[PDB]
Amino acid sequence: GIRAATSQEINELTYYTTLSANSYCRTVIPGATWDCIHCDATEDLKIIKTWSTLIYDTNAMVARGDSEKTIYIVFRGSSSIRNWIADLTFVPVSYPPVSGTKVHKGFLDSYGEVQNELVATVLDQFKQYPSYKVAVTGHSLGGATALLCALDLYQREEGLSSSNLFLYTQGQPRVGNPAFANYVVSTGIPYRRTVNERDIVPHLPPAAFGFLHAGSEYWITDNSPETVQVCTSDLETSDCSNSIVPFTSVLDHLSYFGINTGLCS
Repeated sequence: GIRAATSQEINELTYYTTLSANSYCRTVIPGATWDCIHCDATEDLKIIKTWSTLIYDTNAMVARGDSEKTIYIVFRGSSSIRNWIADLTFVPVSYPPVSGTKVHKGFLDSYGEVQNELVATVLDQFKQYPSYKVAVTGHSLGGATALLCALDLYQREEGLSSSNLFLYTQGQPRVGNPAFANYVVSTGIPYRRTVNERDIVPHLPPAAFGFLHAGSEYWITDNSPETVQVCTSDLETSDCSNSIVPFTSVLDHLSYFGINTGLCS
């Protein structure tokens, strides 16, 4: 390219895713460880470281592984887531590195813160380781951161690259633118891314514114088994896732594969 993846790849991726887832947881972161559951796977690884931161917171870581090786880184893412896514825113720125580218710122710131430390650680580781690878991764935111871281690483460069580194892532867313892516691719690294498926874261932112893315892618678618686817490429595319758218777822996010892522668971 596308393818597927493988297985491985797936495984790886798952592982890564786881780681892323683981881271877241716391323990691981931171714691760281591983513980947881898953862781284981890773554981092983180681860781190282971681961271957381414060311101932104961122967381992461690283680881490583070884074985594987690787290283790783992671891242985571946131915591818471848902818321973151728811718230876231873116721113863118630128870145830185590169230139142109751118891325956114926140892432860157976261890463830155851691880175540194881481890277450183890584590187350281790587360185230680280197070888290883690284890876890265983461997832979300983681992835873105892771991517840135890776780138840174690569750149730184160291070493790382691509290869190793890787890345992965897962878812893532885217861151840136394209340118850145490319750158891343370139670097390459690888890456992967893843896413788961648906996810938513890846886618863121837216495419438319611118931113884218790258890486690759893966896616897953488925678971079972598972598946894845892847695419590859890297860057972114469419294819795957884216495718568916718118538708877417847230848951897826967281877781891846299955695982848871863021928571851891």
